Amino acid sequence: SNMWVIGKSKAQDAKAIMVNGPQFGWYAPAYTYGIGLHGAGYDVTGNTPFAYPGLVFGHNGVISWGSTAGFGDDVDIFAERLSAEKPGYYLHNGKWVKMLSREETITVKNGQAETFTVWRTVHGNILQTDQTTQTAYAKSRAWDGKELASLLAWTHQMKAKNWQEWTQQAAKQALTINWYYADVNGNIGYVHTGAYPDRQSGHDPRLPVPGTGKWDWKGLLPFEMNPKVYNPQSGYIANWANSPQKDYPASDLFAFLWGGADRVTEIDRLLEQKPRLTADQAWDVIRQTSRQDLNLRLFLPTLQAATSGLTQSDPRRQLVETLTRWDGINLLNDDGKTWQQPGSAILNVWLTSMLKRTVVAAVPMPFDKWYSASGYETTQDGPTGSLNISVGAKILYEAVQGDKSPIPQAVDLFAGKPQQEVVLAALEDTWETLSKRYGNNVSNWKTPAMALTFRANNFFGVPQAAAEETRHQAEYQNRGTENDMIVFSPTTSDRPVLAWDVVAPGQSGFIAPDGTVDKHYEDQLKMYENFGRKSLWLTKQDVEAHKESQEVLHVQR
Amino acid sequence: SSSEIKIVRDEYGMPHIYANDTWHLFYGYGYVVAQDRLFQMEMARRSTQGTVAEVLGKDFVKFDKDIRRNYWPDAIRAQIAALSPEDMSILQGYADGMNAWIDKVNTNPETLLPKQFNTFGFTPKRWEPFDVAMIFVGTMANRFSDSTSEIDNLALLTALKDKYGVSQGMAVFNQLKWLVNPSAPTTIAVQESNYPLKFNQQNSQT
Ligand SMILES: O=C(O)Cc1ccccc1
Ligand SMILES: [Ca+2]
Repeated sequence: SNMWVIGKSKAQDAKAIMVNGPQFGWYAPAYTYGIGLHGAGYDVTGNTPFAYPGLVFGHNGVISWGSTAGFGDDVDIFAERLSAEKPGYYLHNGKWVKMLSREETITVKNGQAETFTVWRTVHGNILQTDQTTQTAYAKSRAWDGKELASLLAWTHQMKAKNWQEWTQQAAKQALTINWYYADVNGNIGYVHTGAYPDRQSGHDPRLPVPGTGKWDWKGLLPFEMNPKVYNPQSGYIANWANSPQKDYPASDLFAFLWGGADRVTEIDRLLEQKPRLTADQAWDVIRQTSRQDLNLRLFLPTLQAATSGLTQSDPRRQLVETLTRWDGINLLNDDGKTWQQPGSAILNVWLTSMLKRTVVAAVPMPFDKWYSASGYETTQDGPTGSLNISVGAKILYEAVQGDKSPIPQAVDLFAGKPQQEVVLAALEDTWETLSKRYGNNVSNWKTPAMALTFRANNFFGVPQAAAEETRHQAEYQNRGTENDMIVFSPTTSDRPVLAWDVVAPGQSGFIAPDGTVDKHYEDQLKMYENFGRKSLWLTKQDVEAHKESQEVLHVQR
Repeated sequence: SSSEIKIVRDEYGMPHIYANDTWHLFYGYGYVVAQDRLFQMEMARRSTQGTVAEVLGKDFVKFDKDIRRNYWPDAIRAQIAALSPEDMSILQGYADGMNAWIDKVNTNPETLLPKQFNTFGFTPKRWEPFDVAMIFVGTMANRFSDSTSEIDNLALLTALKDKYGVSQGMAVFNQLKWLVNPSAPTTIAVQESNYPLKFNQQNSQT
């Protein structure tokens, strides 16, 4: 997910601009739900996943808010000590403590019901078992017991009218989530919210710890520790699942790294390119980043150095020149299925080969597989989520950065060989592979573009619509499942704020019994495709002037 | 009117709810959700509670089991029971609002029942605050804030130490899965501040 918030110092024809692109994957009906609430202390408009009581994306006429996943490390695994002589128990602080347990029955359509037991310790629910050593692992979440508080914090934050009131609520949101703030006065802010454990000295958060007591968390860190910033000197706040703050540790996921190579740089570059941005320019950043190859910037220097000495007739040389002339912005050909430039395909094949030759080679099987992906891998239906720089590529990046990398290279990923040799060897692989498939005339190479699918199964892999309701878009776009922009104090409007969003396919997922689709079943689908957007209304006057229907209910609790 | 809830949909069908108190406001919210996304929300409920196999069969038994093994219902219910009347009104109103429309749906399914229900062979049942809470818990907490691979991490580290030896293996682990990388681009500039806390990168817990 990405987000950029432009403050008074960088906003043109406005005091603040918030553009949010949460990336949840794409689904039909829409992942998020448009909703406006007016009363009981609320006056809000926007849209939110699964129609949560609290709007994750919206504003209340005074401040606006947004989110992207935090990816902090708020989960540790405790290795519980079991005894075959004491089933259902585990050793904790010198005593054998009884596990919590519960019976569950899975009822099955056209099948036999299954009953099983779920087990839990003071550290959390049990993953499985390993009774050879008599061990079972429990998953400890720093937010355990704060689920409802997080839901509520996301709701009450909608009533905040300043930074202080808003952070009061951010402090109660316990999941690892980046929260963003902007207001009518041009103030902008950011908080990496969430409960994080205060771990015992020497506790490596990347590896399990004994559950016998000595390694239990001391508690949770105070809100003071949560990375946060209000009105940064830079004049903007940009995030694309990158690190919140210098020295801040990332999730322990082996496939997730915050390093020198990070896609957020693509956003920073565009925001810093111009002293000030208008609302339309801020919005255009969606289009640009969604089409931006994320590896070109990272490896082109390496590619150029390796081929700087090769003769013009060397094909490896011409592949690099092709990349050097390219801005990395993919565009579909008129066939609506291939990309105008072959750059991504070149980088894909090259990077795949590089990783195989370097990181993959230095890592023992089967772990080596963790580092083999180029990040371009996809199916006919296209990426199920955002595109990112692969974990293997981020490691390779540190390696090709040489001494400019702060990461000690305990093992030389190029294993003694000159990096140029390996780079050139991968370019040879790339020319062979690609020229074999597309011929020797690069200028007529029409490589397959990635497509995009609004899936009928929700992210769980569970049907939330009939298969036929799946929708397809020719151009894959590395952008938010929805995009919303709030512009505070726009100089060309009579309103203190303007806002837009796009909820595709549409607001309604309703299909009547006779198959008749709702009028708002698909009326934002084309809008999504062409980077369009529609106005979000807040004031009673704006809502009234744009009323399509009305219904009054009279009910008593 | 204190019992009055006004629903105005704009030109894209987006609902705006007008109500005087908390319960009525979220009742309106739940009502329009039941109108717009009943099947999606029903299947989201089953997804977050591991009751999919109930309507889709054996292919989802493993899924349902994995869902139930990943949370503790009674704990969620306890949190709900501890809510103040005001906060409870959010969840209760929301559920009551959904039920209001769901009842209408089941009173006249020949006109109001979303086609998918017919297709998938079942009908929608009423919601409780627990259900509303679990939509959030199961789709935001349990899936976007519940990530760890420590067991695999340790396996990698162990393999590295076997290949390269103890010290070098630990060093390669810090090369492939560093705790922090000072060159990582940050949302907050270094001039603003830095994170105070530093961790051990040697697995001293062994
Ligand atoms: O970034 C993500 O993976 C998805 C997400 C966006 C905003 C809030 C929570 C999760
Ligand atoms: Ca951890």
